[PDB]
Amino acid sequence: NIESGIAHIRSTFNNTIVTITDTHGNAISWSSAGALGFRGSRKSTPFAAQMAAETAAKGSIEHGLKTLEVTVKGPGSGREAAIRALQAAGLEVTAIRDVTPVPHNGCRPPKRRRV
RNA sequence: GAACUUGAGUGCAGAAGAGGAGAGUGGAAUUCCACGUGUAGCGGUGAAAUGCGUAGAGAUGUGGAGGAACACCAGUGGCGAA
Repeated sequence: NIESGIAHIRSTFNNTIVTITDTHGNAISWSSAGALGFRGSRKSTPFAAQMAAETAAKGSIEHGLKTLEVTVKGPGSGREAAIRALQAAGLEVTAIRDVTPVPHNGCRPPKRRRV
C-alpha cells in the first residue's frame, strides 16, 4: 500500500506500455495495448494508449495511489492519451517529464529503410 | 660589375583556429551480466510471420563490464596543400 508513484509510459510506434511504480521504482502494476488484446496497427493508435493507461491505473488504485509523476519515453503518439487517461482515472498528475534516451553521438543507427 | 626596394624572405609586436602526433580524463546512449519490484506478452509490418518470453521476457530501480562515437554549442563558421 503506497500513495506516491511514477508512471512510466513507453510510447513507441508499434505499442504503448504503461508501467506504474513506487517512487523507488518498484513495479506496482503495468498495462500495454497488446495486453488489452489490440493487434498490429491498433496497438499504435492513441485510443489504445488511453485504454492501456486506464487499465494500468485501475490496477494501481487497489494499492492506493493518489498522486503520479509521469515519465514519457519513445516517439509514439500515445503520451497525451495515456496522460489524460491517468487523470480521468482520478489520480492527479503532478508533472510530466520527457525522458526519451538521447545519445550524445554513440552507437551507429540501423540503416535507413528503403520503403 | 656596381647600386635600389616594391617581389620574396628575416627580425620585432600582436591575433584566431575541429591543423597534426602522443599521453591521459569525462558525460550521455546501445548491448551484455548480477540483483530487487513485477506479469503475460514483447518485437516487428502496408498486412503478417520468422524471432524472443511462464525456464519469468518486455517495462522498472541499483551497481558493474566492455567497445565505438563525441548531443547542446554548431554558424554557405574555422583550420589544412589535398
